[PDB]
Amino acid sequence: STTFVALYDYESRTETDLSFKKGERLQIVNNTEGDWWLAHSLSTGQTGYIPSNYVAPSD
Repeated sequence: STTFVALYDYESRTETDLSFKKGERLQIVNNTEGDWWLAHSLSTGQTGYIPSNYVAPSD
């Protein structure tokens, strides 16, 4: 998948991570490895790393 949906809320704690709400839909073009994936929110237009285990496919 390249589009995902958040299963839980996440509040950012640093400079590089993205805040999002449950049900928020995210574009994630590179999601092969790592605990953190670069995500672009299709709602807010905000972009940042998100925890790989907080999302499910949505495309």
